[PDB]
Amino acid sequence: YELTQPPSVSVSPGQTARITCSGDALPKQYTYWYQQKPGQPPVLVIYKDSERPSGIPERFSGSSSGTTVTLTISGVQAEDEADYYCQSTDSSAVVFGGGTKLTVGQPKANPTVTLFPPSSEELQANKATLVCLISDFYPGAVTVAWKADSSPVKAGVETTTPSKQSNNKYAASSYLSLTPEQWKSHRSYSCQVTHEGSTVEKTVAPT
Amino acid sequence: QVQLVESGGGLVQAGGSLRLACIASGRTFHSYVMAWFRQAPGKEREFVAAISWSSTPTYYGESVKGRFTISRDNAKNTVYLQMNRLKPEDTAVYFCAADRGESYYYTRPTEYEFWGQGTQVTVS
Amino acid sequence: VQLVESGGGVVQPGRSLRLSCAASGFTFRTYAVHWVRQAPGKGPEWVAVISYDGSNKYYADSVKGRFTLSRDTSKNTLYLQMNSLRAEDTAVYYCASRGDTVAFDIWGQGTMVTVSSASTKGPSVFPLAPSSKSTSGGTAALGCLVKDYFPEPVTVSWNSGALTSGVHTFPAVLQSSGLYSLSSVVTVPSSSLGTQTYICNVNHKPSNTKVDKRVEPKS
Amino acid sequence: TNLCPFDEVFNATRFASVYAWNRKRISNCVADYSVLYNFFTFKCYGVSPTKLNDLCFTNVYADSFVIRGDEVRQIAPGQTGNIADYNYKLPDDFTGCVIAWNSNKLDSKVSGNYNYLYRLFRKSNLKPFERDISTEIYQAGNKPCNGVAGFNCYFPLRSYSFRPTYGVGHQPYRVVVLSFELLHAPATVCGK
Repeated sequence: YELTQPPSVSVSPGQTARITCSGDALPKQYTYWYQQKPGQPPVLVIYKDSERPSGIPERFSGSSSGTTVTLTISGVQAEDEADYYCQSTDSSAVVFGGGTKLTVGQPKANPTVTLFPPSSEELQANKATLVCLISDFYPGAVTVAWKADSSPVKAGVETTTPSKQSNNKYAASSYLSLTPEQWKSHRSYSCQVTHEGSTVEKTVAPT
Repeated sequence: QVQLVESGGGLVQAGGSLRLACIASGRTFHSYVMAWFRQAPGKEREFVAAISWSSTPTYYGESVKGRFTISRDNAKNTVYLQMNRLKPEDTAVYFCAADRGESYYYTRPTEYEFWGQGTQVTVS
Repeated sequence: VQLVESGGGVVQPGRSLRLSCAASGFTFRTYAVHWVRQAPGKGPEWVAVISYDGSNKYYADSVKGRFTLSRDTSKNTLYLQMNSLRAEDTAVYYCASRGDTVAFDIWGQGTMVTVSSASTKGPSVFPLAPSSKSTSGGTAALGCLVKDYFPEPVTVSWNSGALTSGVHTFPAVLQSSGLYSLSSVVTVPSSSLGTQTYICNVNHKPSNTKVDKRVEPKS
Repeated sequence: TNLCPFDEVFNATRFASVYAWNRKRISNCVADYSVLYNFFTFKCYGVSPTKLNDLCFTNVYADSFVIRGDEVRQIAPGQTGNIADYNYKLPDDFTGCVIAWNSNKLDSKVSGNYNYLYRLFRKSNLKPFERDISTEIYQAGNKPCNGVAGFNCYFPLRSYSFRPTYGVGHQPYRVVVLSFELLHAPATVCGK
């Protein structure tokens, strides 16, 4: 049994943040919400769907509607930026959602994407690594998909978490490992980076 | 929960008499110490009289001792206050009160759980 | 209420580890104690619980017969003996008390347990050959791939510290092999590719590896 | 000519928690009821105080504990509530007196006196004079707790956290309940 929450939500200061958590057992199971800031243990912020622990700011509230529960932060403050986890149980013989990063400062910015092919010397070493470098994106969440010619490729992909840059935008990198024979046998490979519902694609080809 | 209702109050001439009565709900009246308090305007509730379960310790406030007689009829769930030789200073709201316990501090209002709404006695 | 975890670190697969939680600010001799973990990128997972006297213990099927929970009420400390640790056990482990209102009450800051094995290894260094970055801007991106090293970190400079503007060294990826890779890129004028030499200087002190890779504009 | 040990009960430096209320058995002694019974909450039931010096009893039980001010009204026959049902119950035909006084200067600490405890949950009500010191995890749901503090499985005891800044309804009150027993046996506790 699983609880589903979005990987990321962003809001401007003063707006109302909403984070949802869905699960088939939620109708007759209580939900709980935890806040976690870097380096710290989680902190309970809502319990039993909608009750607030006595030390938590009253701008935190919770609500239930069947198979979805919502954590609402009204008049959101910079200090509310954190990871939030929902938690419940299965309806048989404890489960946490996967977490939502809530970001609470500048215009949205699409990623710059640079894709590099394997070098001749790596091919000589009987290896091949394609390198997709992703920078200057904001908010700080992307998904990466790779293609061999037109076909999706999932094996051999390693992608970093996004990390904040000195300009408050974000960077990430994705690596595709191939054999030299795979690299040479396709017409091209592509890295496709999706940000805020829009995709940026770069393609490289063997020499 | 016990309910208490006073009757027998009203206007009377100085030197006159009145019998206040107070009737309780329930079938365990015998288990209650019964008391009378009164309250003149601007003053606190002042202890008047109390009677134990057996009738056998009776108690009186200083200023009514000798003039007032408290008695109980368990068969009628009723406590009585015979007030003789009434003086203008006896004018007040008279409250019936009841408790399971007999207090060493029998004059304290806080020692009685149950209170009537009270009835006006006026002496002219 | 204070919960201080310890005993977290590196451990190779098949080995054992013992965590410890040091409770303070409540009669730890009457309350029940929890262990919760959270693997990287995953959700919360309840591990085990113990009663007030240590007599009754309950685990999760993912850890049954492989973990053991105990306590020492004299020392006010909670234990979790983790035998035969797999890579799935790599997580941030929290201890938790017992306080609700009508089961979670208070969580510790958590210690991290890393189940790995990989050994020290110097990087291979490959060129990321110049590629058009901004056509309108007249720039190119070129770089070095610093591949298959362990442990972190590596230091990268360009032209022995003479080239500092336009440098972006990306955080490393941890590959399924247990080795790291990173990339460092410099954005330069495209017109400079035939005339200026670009060399990345890579230092991986744990392996005593210090190499310089010239990144030529060629395939 | 032993004298009854009332000083040891009223003037004890430390009182027991209400859930683990203490009882002192007093027998075969002379008592100065009238001299020791003259800001105290004093309620007697089934017996008059001015008559205790004239009566002999088989045994006199001295129960002492600490509750908060708003709960003193429960230490009485025919009362309901957390203290009466789950901590210290007096029978409906109770024969004795209850004594209580504000002990805010003795049992309240600035940082909170969490030493005094009370029972919050229990499956059934206490019988008269029943003392339950069990601290088993209370099952409020269907699943067996097995000594696990979790959902619908809570610890049955809580703290009073007596602080001097609280109101009178939350200030500590030391309670002494004297039971006057007269079964068969010989009557040995005679007042004088």
